[PDB]
Amino acid sequence: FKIFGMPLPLYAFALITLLLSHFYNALPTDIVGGFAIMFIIGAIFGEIGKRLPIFNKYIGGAPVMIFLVAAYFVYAGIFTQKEIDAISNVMDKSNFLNLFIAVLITGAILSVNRRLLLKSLLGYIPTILMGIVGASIFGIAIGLVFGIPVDRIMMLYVLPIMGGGNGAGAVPLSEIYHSVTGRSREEYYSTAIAILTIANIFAIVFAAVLDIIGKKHTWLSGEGELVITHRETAVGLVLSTTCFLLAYVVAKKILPSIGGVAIHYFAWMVLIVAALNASGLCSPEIKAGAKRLSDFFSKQLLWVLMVGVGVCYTDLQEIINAITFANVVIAAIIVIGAVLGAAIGGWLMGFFPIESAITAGLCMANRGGSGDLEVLSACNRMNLISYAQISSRLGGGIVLVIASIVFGM
Amino acid sequence: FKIFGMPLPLYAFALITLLLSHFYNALPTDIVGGFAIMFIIGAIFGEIGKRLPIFNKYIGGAPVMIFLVAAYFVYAGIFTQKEIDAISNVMDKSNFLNLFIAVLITGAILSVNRRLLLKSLLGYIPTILMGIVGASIFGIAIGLVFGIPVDRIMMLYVLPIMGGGNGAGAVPLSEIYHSVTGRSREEYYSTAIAILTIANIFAIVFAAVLDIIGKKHTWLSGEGELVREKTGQITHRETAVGLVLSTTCFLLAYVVAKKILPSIGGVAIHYFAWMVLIVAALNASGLCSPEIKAGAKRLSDFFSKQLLWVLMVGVGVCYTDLQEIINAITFANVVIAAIIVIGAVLGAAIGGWLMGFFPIESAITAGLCMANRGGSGDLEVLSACNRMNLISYAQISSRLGGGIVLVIASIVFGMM
Ligand SMILES: OC[C@H]1O[C@@H](O)[C@H](O)[C@@H](O)[C@@H]1O
Ligand SMILES: OC[C@H]1O[C@@H](O)[C@H](O)[C@@H](O)[C@@H]1O
Repeated sequence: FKIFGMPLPLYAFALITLLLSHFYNALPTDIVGGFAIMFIIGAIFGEIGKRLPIFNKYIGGAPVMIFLVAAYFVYAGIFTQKEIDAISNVMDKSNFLNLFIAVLITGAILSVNRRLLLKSLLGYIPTILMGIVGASIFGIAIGLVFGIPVDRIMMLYVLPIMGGGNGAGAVPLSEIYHSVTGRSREEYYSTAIAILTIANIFAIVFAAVLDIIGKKHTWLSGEGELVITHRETAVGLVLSTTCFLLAYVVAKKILPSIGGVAIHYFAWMVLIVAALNASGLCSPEIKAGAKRLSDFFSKQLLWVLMVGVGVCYTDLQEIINAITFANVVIAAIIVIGAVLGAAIGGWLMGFFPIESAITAGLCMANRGGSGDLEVLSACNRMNLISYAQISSRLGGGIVLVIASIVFGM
Repeated sequence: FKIFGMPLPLYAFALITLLLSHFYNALPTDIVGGFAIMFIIGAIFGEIGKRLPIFNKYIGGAPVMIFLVAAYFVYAGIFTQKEIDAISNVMDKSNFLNLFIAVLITGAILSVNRRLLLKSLLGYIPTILMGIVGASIFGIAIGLVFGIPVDRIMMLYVLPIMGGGNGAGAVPLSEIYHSVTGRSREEYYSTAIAILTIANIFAIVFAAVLDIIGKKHTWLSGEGELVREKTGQITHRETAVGLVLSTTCFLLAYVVAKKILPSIGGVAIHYFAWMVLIVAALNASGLCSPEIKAGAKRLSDFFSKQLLWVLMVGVGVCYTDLQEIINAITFANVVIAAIIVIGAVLGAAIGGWLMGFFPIESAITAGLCMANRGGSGDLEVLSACNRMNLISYAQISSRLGGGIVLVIASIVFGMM
């Protein structure tokens, strides 16, 4: 048998090396050192989670293993500080996370027809709002079951969960909280960041549950649907970065906010890439290159990404500081409110309920971009990255406008 | 026609974006921001270097353009501080340079037969020594033509040039200078780092000259070769496993050169040198199936053919301070340095010819790759003669051959 397309004997060589670097405490805190550890660790736990009987269900087993396992390694101090640093240097300083998402978006968007583009976006945004309504309705419902005043349910539970994640919700929602109340950002942030991560774990769990239910009741699922020389693949990489650059320059210095909403650079990228598709500036050869590149990331490096995601974007200590029976239940139900909210809305709009609940439901309640990858990898619908981003970025910018209003009153 | 396989209209989109990021001064100082700029800049100047007859000869011209051009952009302050930072963050903090070399080495070594491995290394090291001798003989010869005492020619000119580059020569040769003399490291380093970079530019130039001469006089050249069962399939997995092996092998080598076997004897073995022995061992062990062994090759191709232009943009930024060069571009140093390089060329040419290697390739691997700025240099040189597949050999000289210069140094320095 083979591991991660590596035969056992060979994997041993690497697994041995990992441990030599580990116990000798010798590791370069850079790309090389990072991918080295991440590839090996991800490989084993990927396979393990790929074949755990109960633990591996559908396709959403493999990644969730690496993801959760990696977090347990940080919390239990299993990683050394240099190892955490190496991985962190790849995910943040070097910023592999964005690149990864950037590659995906480009590859996913450049593969579809131009005619089909504008058809979706018009019916999608309403679905997102439908999800929020359900997220609020259920939250308040269960909230009063816990004897918790409505305002808090919206300010400390609903809004932050549906928020566009750490940078997009906790970073700015604490800012709006301080601007309107005057109370410390920390007071809010700490509670928000903690609870949103709880829900993020539920989102990833229900993503696999809807997968099972989707393949059990085909009528609800769309089965992954809502509605060449290297040079070609290399050009895909160029377009992935260059498109992200443009979007960045737009959200920072040109068109940071269209109106009362602040448009996150990833949201612009979607409109930039989509525009680039419709412009047909990219030949079908190149448009494939972007697809093929996207595959390489989503199929080879997905395990690696999870090792990084389970390290940086999952502080298990802060979760524990808020894992009172109350928060665990309240948070979960809010997520289910989002599921049913986006399911109903999408069904009415013409989308498949299962995919609608993931893209316009779970992808809202998750920890934004890091979250989307965590969720989408759990339902094996990684090809919906583009949609997931709309909710986390644009749909996140929506939560802010709503937040100011609710916070104000 | 197409700028880096991109039609002119599309390239415009990117080239426009680059300039928007530039003038608005908005750029993420990370991988994404880096590759974005590097890909675009490299693309145009890559094409341009090749297009001009005088500017480019054969396939040699493309990289040297990006390389030199990129340095001129830093010196002339054409790049913004954030842009230099972005590129620097990719090359150093993120350490793309090593990865790149790591991928190459792995792909090059895992492609050859196991029987053929040990045949070369035994005849190579002597050739390196032959190159040094010629590098010293010529240096002293021209040195006395400039009325410069021999000791200095060896301490401030020869040794540092042949040194294993910045980290390997200037960083440690100034250390040996201070241990034996007692005089400041700066005094040495500043002069050494300056002059070695001068020679590094000559090395890259003669690499293309030997290319022309090699294809003009085929008898001297091996056409990419120093020395005179079947893949069934390729999977990304297979290519992906190549990437794993590239990193995991570098890790092991690193753990060996730091905590296990830093120095075999009087020589300190740089981690890259170990990697060569680790990968070579891994080949002979056959732990990797031919499918995987190809994956490493294919991965190597992707870097050496797609990302080579990108690398140069980074190499021309970080590892080429044009201001310190100017601080030592006296007619004297320019000439003395150049001739030392030519001494290395002829030294490694003669030696290799006697050992059984092709003179042209021998002069590049055991000659110019010694006098260059180590690893950054090898890539600069090997891309100039289009013999990128000799990375493995170039590394032996820059790392192991560099560890040799140190032992020699302590003796010469001690002698005073
Ligand atoms: O739903 C239409 C299309 O949208 C794209 O963004 C996704 O990448 C495809 O999987 C999907 O077919
Ligand atoms: O010279 C023998 C072989 O050495 C390897 O390291 C190179 O990658 C090959 O190009 C060459 O054929």
